[PDB]
Amino acid sequence: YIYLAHFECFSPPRLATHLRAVTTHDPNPAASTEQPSPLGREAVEQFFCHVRAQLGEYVKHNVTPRETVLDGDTAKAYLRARTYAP
Amino acid sequence: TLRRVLGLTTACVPEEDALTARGLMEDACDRLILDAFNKRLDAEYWSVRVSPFEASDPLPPTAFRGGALLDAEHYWRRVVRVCPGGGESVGVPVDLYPRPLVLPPVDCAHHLREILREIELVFTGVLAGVWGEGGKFVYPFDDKMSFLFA
Amino acid sequence: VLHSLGGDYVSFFERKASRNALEHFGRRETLTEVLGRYNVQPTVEGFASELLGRIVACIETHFPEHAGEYQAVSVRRAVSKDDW
Amino acid sequence: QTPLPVYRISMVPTGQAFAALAWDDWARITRDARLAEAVVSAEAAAHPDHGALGRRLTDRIDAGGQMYVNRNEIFNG
Repeated sequence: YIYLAHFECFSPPRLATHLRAVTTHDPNPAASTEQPSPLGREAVEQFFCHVRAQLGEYVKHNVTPRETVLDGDTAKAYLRARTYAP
Repeated sequence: TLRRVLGLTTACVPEEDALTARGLMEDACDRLILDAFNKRLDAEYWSVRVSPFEASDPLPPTAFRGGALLDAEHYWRRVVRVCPGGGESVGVPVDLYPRPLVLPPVDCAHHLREILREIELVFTGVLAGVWGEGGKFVYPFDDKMSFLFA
Repeated sequence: VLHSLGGDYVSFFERKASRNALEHFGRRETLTEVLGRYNVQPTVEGFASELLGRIVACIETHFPEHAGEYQAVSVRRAVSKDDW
Repeated sequence: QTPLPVYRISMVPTGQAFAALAWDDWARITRDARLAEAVVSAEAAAHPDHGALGRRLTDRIDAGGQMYVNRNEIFNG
């Protein structure tokens, strides 16, 4: 988590976008071409809000379940075959 | 399965028929592997006749002790792949041991794979022959229904 | 029968980190795909045959005090993990 | 009748004694912590709550020879 989060917020692509969002094309503050930076909003949108949510949604996200349904005599068969004898 | 799948001549776009056919083929595979469990201990049933020309499993040093049973082997060698211990699959020449046989559980995770291989060959032929081609019917044996035996 | 719950890398942290690895570092092709390049459709003993000669040549140079021991051996497939 | 449990017994000074059993005297092993129906039921009567019934009910509690001293059930995949 700690390495993933530090990457997901401060990766080279995200950093490049941020520094291009603060680059100016004029010194006059009222005529500045700098625009709002997408760093934190993008980081929160993908990694952080989702991790705050998983904080039982965690099970739903990380379950990948495989439950095979066996009805009939095969259920009785699977029971004795794979459980300590009665 | 083929009798049921060519009974789907009900008027439909070819694309729909491919899916309602593949579903039935997967269901037939399911009903076959389910019935395979109820005969997991019949080693003679899970036996393959190897010819003296085909590559064969190596003879265990105790199959040379069948007495008046080694004489019956003239053409075919009936072999069943059992799984002693773990990981290792070893072949047992079925007709060179006295009966009733006592064996480790039969490695149905090997015979059923080959039976399923030829079933998918037939099913890929029919799927790509009646309706549009491009579909290799594969049954996820290793994931869906592998647990039953291994 | 719940017989599988994904694995060790189904955690959101694990699934996100793995996806970022491909984007930033590259795709590490699986064992089967790599073996397929050397005409192996898992058959593995087929390549293990020719590999035995190179391995024996290595041992009878770097580890010679047991040299004449693997001149005639047969590769017996024992363990099969998807990367081992 | 199979399948069967397989246990591991640590002895003194050492020695992992494996033991596969088809049946065993578990009534004797759990006899010390077996509370009679009269006892358990009585405690509840004179004592309400499910955070104090349990409090009282808890407060009221050779390889062959080592079998009933140390067992470790072994996972069978």
